[PDB]
Amino acid sequence: SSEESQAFQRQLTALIGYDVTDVSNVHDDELEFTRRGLVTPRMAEVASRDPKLYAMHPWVTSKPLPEYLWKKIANNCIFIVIHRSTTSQTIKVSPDDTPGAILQSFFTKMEQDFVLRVCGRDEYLVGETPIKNFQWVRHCLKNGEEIHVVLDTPPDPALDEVRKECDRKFRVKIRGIDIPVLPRNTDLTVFVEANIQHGQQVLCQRRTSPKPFTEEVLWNVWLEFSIKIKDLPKGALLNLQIYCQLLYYVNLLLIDHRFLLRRGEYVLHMWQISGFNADKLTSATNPDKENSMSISILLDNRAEMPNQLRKQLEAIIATDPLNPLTAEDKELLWHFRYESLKHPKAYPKLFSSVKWGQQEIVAKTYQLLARREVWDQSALDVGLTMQLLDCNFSDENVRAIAVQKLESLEDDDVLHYLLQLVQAVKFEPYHDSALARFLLKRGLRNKRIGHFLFWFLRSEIAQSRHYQQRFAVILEAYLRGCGTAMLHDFTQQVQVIEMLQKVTLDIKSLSAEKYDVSSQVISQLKQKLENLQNSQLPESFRVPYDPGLKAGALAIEKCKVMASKKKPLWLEFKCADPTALSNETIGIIFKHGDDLRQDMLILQILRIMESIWETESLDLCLLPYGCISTGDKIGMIEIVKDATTIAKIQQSTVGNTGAFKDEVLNHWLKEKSPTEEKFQAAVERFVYSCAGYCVATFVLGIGDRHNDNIMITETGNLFHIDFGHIERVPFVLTPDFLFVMGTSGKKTSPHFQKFQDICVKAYLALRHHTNLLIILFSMMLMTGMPQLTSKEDIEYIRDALTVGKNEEDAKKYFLDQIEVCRDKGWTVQFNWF
Ligand SMILES: CNC(=O)c1nc(-c2cccc(-c3nnn[nH]3)c2)cnc1N
Repeated sequence: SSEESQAFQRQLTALIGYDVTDVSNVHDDELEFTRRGLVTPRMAEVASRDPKLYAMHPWVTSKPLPEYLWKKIANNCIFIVIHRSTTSQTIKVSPDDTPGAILQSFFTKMEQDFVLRVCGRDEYLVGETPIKNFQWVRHCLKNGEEIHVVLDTPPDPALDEVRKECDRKFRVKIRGIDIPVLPRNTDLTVFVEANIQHGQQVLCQRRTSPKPFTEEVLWNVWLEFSIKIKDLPKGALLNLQIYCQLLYYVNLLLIDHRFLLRRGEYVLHMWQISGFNADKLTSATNPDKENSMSISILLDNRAEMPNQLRKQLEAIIATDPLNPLTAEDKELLWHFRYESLKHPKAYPKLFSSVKWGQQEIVAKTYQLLARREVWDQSALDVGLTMQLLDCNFSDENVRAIAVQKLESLEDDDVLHYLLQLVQAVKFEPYHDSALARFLLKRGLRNKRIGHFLFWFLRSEIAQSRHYQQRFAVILEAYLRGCGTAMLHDFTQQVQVIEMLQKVTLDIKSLSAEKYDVSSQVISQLKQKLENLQNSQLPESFRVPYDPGLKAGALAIEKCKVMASKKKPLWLEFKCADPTALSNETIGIIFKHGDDLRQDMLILQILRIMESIWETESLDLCLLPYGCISTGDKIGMIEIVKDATTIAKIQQSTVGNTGAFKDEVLNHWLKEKSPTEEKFQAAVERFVYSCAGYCVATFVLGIGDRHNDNIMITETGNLFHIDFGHIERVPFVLTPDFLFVMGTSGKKTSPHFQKFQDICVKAYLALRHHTNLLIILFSMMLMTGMPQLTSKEDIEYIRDALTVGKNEEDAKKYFLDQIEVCRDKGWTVQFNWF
């Protein structure tokens, strides 16, 4: 070691938010073994790094340019405006040409150590891509926007340097359980339940004879199982549970990370049930030694197929991910496993038909995984791959085929999936695994990815007792090879966030529940930000949720506390980049109160929902705004510019407890539209946004909202917010919205007609991915909700998506939805109270 080097670890810790050297909540070698394990991949990928494409992270894509999108292009002309200091000549260009082959078209049209960089951002039109395939360039087009770039020097790759570095049956003894205080209530009776467990598949289960719930209860029994030792699958968890009805659980992997059987004495600190979930799968023990329940244990150990079978097989294989398989089905899949292989889509259900508690069958299962000819040939399907990484699959090899498929994902597509792929690490049985390695591999390769990987890992580490150790290791593995420039920037980001959190907390506890912001609130708020500015606060930090943007000093005067029971901050920021061709402000909302892990999740999905709607050339104009969780009920949210709550729009002349009126939105639109053609822009925008957010919310099942949770931009763009949070209605299309569309009371019109077309297009577009959505949604609930049900709750989205039905019974369903809402109008709005 050095000292030094520990000073490194000292900063590494400050970024992680957790001690990876600390060993006080362990009982085996694995975390440190994974630290060491992750060095070879770190260092390979670091070694392969194209150093000049890495400093400049071109955010590009191989997806075609959407049609919509094409019909914003001249005659294969695209206008691009190069700047230099107090200068700027335009240069027309073709969509299908390179930033390598454009600078020279500048140099001509009146030394190659220059690069087209986006104005305002750290973002770069560099590398051998057609400029139409850069994401800013796609951004600018869609958002009727002008493409502005400053010619200057490539940043120094040197800045981005990395520093150098038995046929007996299984049996467990149950000694007893200890707990410092009961006083839950008076008393009851309790028994330990020992389950051996693979993919939330319970293999064998025993339990103790019941006994009286005291502070300490000894047993002191042996619980022998059916299963033999040679048959325990790798990944088998021993799941120890206490009933009275379930209140504590803990898990001990049986086979450890050296393929060695767990043996000997354990005293295991358990978790507590408080009010089918990812937390129950954990290898972690509760780090709180003083309060927790504790358990003590000792371990001392050719052909050709019939016609209608192929139909029953194909029938099963076609079914949804949430279809439960019968015994009958499973045996059918297994018997004809070699047929099953021909269809990649059968895989999930085929490996779900394996009996993993049989070493011989597991054997056969592996044999046919060596027959990956068709799988390795299949075009990548994420939805399918995704389901092999959920809680139903505990076998490394199975999971490993899933991760092989993920390498075809170019970065672009990683981003779309990252949050959930990170959330999939909670379903890994061991700390080191192909999924972790991959997340690291693919984070270290692209700065964009490395950034969001850092804020997704830090978010869980910050607030998940159940996983902070694992992620911490994975995060350190990242930080150790990411580049010292990334590191410096990260350190600031985290600093700014720690201050700004302090300020949003102090002001929470300085504010009761009286819907007023007092002078001495907006004094202490004002003062603190000043008394901070000024102190303390970096000259410049990079914006989580949007790392193109850096932000300088606070626009104190524009900062305010947002009239609400959580008193979130409404901070606004100067932009550190002189070349920013505006003086529009950077608007962060810090907030304590809600679980932002739920927002993130829903936003990810929405982004996926667009990309889907891209494949079919639909732009539904969603606004999935920035949002990063940074701790227990605490994080930030991007401020959509030029935006107002509907509820605020419905207060104008319209008073207070009095509401609402059918028009008022439309006037507000015009009270904001310059011309009359642009106003038509907005009403189209509105028809699209409105359809967008109804189809999505209906599906994710969160449509029924109070209208101060729903906003619009001055240019017509409607969008939900605060998914917080969640006589019922399937989504929010109220009378106001039907005005603007023009149909009062209830007849029809060309914009309500258009609105109907789009919605059906979008919804049915969504149904061309049923499997992907159900898998994301189910994963969503398991890794990010509290009170949840492996049936009814997840079984919602199937119905909502009208699983089973055809394109007509479908369109029927949804247009009824539209109508159910219409009856009906303000009923649920006024029902606020
Ligand atoms: C009045 N709200 C806004 O102007 C606004 N709100 C949001 C937003 C997004 C998500 C949640 C919230 C929120 N509402 N109450 N607390 N937090 C607010 C984003 N951009 C905005 N421009």
